[PDB]
Amino acid sequence: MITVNEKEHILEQKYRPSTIDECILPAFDKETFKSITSKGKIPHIILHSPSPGTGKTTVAKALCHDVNADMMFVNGSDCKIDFVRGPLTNFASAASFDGRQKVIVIDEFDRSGLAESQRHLRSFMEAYSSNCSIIITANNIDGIIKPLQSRCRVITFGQPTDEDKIEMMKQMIRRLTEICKHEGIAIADMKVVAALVKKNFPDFRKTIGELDSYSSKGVLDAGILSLVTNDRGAIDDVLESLKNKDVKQLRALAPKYAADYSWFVGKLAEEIYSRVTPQSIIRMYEIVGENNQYHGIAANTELHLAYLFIQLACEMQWK
Amino acid sequence: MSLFKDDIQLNEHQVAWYSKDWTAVQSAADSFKEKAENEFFEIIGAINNKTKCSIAQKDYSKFMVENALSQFPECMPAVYAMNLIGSGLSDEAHFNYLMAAVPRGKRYGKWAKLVEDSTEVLIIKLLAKRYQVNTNDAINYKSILTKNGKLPLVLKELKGLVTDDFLKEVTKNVKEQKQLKKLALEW
Amino acid sequence: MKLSKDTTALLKNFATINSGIMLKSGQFIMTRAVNGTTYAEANISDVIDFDVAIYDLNGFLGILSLVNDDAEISQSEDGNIKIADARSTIFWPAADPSTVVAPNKPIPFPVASAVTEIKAEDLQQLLRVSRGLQIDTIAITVKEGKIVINGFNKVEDSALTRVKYSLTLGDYDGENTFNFIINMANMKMQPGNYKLLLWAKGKQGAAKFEGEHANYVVALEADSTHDF
Amino acid sequence: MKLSKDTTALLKNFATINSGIMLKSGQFIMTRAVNGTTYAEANISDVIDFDVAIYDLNGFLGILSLVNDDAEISQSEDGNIKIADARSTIFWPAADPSTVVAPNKPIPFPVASAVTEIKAEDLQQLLRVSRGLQIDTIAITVKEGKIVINGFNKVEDSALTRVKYSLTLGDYDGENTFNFIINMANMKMQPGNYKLLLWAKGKQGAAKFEGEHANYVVALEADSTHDF
Amino acid sequence: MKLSKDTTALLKNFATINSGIMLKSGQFIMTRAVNGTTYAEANISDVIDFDVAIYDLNGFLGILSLVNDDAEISQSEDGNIKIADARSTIFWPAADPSTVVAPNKPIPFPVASAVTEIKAEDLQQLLRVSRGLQIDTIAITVKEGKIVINGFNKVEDSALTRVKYSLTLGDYDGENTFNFIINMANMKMQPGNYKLLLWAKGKQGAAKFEGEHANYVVALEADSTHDF
DNA sequence: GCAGACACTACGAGTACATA
DNA sequence: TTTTTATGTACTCGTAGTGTCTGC
Ligand SMILES: [Mg+2]
Repeated sequence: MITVNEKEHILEQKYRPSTIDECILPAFDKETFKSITSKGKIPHIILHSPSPGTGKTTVAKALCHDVNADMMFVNGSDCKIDFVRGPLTNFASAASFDGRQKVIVIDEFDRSGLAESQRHLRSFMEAYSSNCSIIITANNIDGIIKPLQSRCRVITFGQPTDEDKIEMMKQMIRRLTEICKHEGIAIADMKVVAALVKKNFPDFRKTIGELDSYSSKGVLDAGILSLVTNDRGAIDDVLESLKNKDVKQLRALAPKYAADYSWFVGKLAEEIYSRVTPQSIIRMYEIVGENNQYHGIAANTELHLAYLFIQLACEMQWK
Repeated sequence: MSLFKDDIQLNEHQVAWYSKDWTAVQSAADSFKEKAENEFFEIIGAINNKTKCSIAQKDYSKFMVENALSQFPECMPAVYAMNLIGSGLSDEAHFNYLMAAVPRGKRYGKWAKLVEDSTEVLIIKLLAKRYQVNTNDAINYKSILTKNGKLPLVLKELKGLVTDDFLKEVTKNVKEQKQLKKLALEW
Repeated sequence: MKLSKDTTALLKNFATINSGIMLKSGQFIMTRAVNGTTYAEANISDVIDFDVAIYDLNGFLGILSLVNDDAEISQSEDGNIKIADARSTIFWPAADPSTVVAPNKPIPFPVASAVTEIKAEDLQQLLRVSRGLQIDTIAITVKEGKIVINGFNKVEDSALTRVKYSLTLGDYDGENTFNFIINMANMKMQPGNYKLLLWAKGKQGAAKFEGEHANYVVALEADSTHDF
Repeated sequence: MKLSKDTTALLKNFATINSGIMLKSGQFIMTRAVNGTTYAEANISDVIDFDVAIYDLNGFLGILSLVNDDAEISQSEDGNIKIADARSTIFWPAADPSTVVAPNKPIPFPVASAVTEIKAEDLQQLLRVSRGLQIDTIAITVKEGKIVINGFNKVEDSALTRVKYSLTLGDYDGENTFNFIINMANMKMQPGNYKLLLWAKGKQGAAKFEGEHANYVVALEADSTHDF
Repeated sequence: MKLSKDTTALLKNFATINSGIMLKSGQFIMTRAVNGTTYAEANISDVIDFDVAIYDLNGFLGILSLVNDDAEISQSEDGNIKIADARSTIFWPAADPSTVVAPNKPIPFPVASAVTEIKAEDLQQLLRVSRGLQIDTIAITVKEGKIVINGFNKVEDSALTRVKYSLTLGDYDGENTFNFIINMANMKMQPGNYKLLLWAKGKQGAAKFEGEHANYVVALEADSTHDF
């Protein structure tokens, strides 16, 4: 009951749901999409979520497939003002003899430069609402002008409730098992798939991409589990050194982050901010800013970073 | 008008689009715009009220936030703390520090500076442009001319410097249409 | 349905009134402006054998000129328009009926309040002088004995009292006066000899021009005095 | 080495394929698009007597248009291209041969799978219909035993199923079925009569337009189908 | 004053050299660039009856464009200026003479060190070639007994060694070898036949293009060598 | 033929970013 | 409730201006 595009070869594009029942939507979202398909007519919808891979384009194409709509797929960045005046009006004004509903799927239409192009679309809907319906998939909802959100039914993806999170994680684990049994990949440890789903949630496309990346040899053993669950590049070693006041560990690690100073500092501040007392928050931000301001003045950047580690480990009081 | 007394009562948008009147379509589509949402004043106020907020999807400007908060001395020790060391911090961390540090207060008002004029800023800008002196020396020149009494003669001399695109330098609001007549004939 | 060159020219003129047209079976093509400020009608040599609404008339006529004049126009099995040439078949889309503003019935013109005539040379001269002098509005009035047509400029003359052009059509015999004002962005005449009928009942009016090929009805502005 | 009007028109056409051309000595010029979606050669009358690579062919042809048709083109002592006129001498820069994406050898087209012929009038009207009906895709296929070019608009019809144009090329006596899709943005042929050879093998495919002077190999679209 | 078409075009050209211009009483008008790298003068047929300084010659000519040519321009009772033409009477401010930068003295060009002529078609070819080849400097020099303009691209050729254009102006018949480098941004002349007079002495020098309408005196670049 | 249609270019509005 | 830095740079889009080619 899985949908396979034999033409595609990217794993995250090969197994793309062709219907709403196949998706991993939350209970409320799946119920409302099923209701929309059962009603037979798609209203103006805006499927939006800052997290990529939640299912917006999949849901748009699946709706236009379920209701047998006369879908016209548009790259949103190509929906400039001439596109609204040109192909879009030609599409909406043409006659649908088959009775198929005309639906215009404007995928990834959150570009700001297309502000004017959206106004016309908002005017466009006021003149061709009966002829055609508009589905706008977007990531940054602030990029779609407010009148378009007022006219359209906005549906936010990628913020499921805790029960919905559990259910969709279970569904995604099941779907990844089906994908593995369909791709000729033997699953040695069943916890590896759960780890893949949990780490990359709610990005399902990244989940399938990581499944393809880690299934190089066709076996997902405890080594794959160690690779997935253990995130290289994190500051867990530095964080545990700071909490332990580990002088030797901080001294050894200081040259490891010497080259990538700015990003490491930003990540370090972002991570520590949530794990310290408010007064410790003020103090830590003060030290981080003061050290980062003298980044281009101090001679030894490695010793500079060691100084940063010393100060952070010293003046901090974990909650 | 409308020779046909039945019609179907098309709205503005249907008439504009169905007629392919792209001037009327542009006019009807311009009727949305809605330049609004005052993103800035709901950060500073939030900082003044320690209310939970997130700016990950928003646009944060450290200069405007610091200048706005500097109007209130109670928060300024924090601002100065970010005035020296916050240059390297990210916008997110800058906002986070200002959130954690700035004490709560019922503080509101208007920015402390010269309260515009559009009759005095233009004189200062014009004197600075004509005499090739800075804004401070332009203020000095205007203060001297007002006391001396030669200001109207100078304005009659350099009223020609006022032009179409010069007024936009003075201000961004749509009031320069009056300014063209303000010095239309100083005499 | 082979459309002659004269019919294509007439439809090209109609495309200046309305972008699209709902041409129905028979020898009658009507079209109207979407605001109803103007209307046309015409009887053509060719006979239309199928009902179809065209979203883009100018483009369709361009495609028609892009093939031979013998090209056979019909309706394809999918509902669109099929233009068959020696080897090339062109499939022009058929519009949704709701997206073209066309009149359901020809407007039944009542007994005309006045009847005059206008010559092709005078019509061309009027258009030429309007283009030259930026005359965006014309009007008809009765002086002491005759009927005259003049031009105004609503851009600069809000009262419509300064005359930039004038012309006399003929001698009018009667007892009622009128000053009928026509916006010049309505003169889609396709210049020729036109019998000019005018009707008005109250705070409303219409000016029909009957030609050898097509008739054009033009609405009059609200600020017109009927004096009937 | 003068460049005649025909050679200059040919090189102007080549400049729409590749921004610059590595033209070598002889009477033969070939070019390939930077992305390799359209290759072209031509056996031209004006003999070229020096290897030179032009990084900006359109600018070079514009400079040639500035001076008369009698301008003598040669290789300057510096190394550039010296266009000599009655009173003016222009030194167009010569590019490094490796900065101009050009073929190393003229690609040898295989034995054609299906051979047909498109006349100058048919190609011209196909291009004009493409401008009119806004079709950006064609598909050369078999219909009722005849090879037809179907013009689809890919923007509104992604699946290439609503035929907007259909031009019959000639009889097809073979027993294979194919649908070779060609982007109309890849049809950079100058007007003329073209013998249309089409070759396909699995995922490989091309369409050669053999002209009287210039031959244009065009890459088929990824969703082409055949059974060769 | 009345400003004919020719004088209006001349003033539009002068507006590129300087933003404004003091029109002094008489039939002679002149202007210079703000920095003083170029100067222009003309003997126009129209007669100016009052001194006036325009801070925005572009705006003044834009106002004059939409109004009829025969419009009368005079000074207002309150010190501004007024342009009156039948239906229109538009007032334009007159700035202080000391506000706008003008030479305040017609520069007397000394006896030329070398006199040649450049034809209108030759000058136009030089300008279009300069656009096409990205030529930004020219150098009027003596080559093999003729006087030639060599166009170099100073950006890619700091020392002006790689010649990109070469236009022969005519036989020299002198005894002094020079190389007068003129920036192409200083050449603001309108198309026409020009007598080119190059004067030099020590480290000072200039090049005067004397046309049938206006004379443009441009300044040579820094590294212009000569022996006058 | 030449008005009309198409292509190239410059400018303004808007956005985003870095820096002080 | 609560006004909006200055400078420099890069990109995109929409439109108006200009130049050139041309088809019933
Ligand atoms: Mg998407």
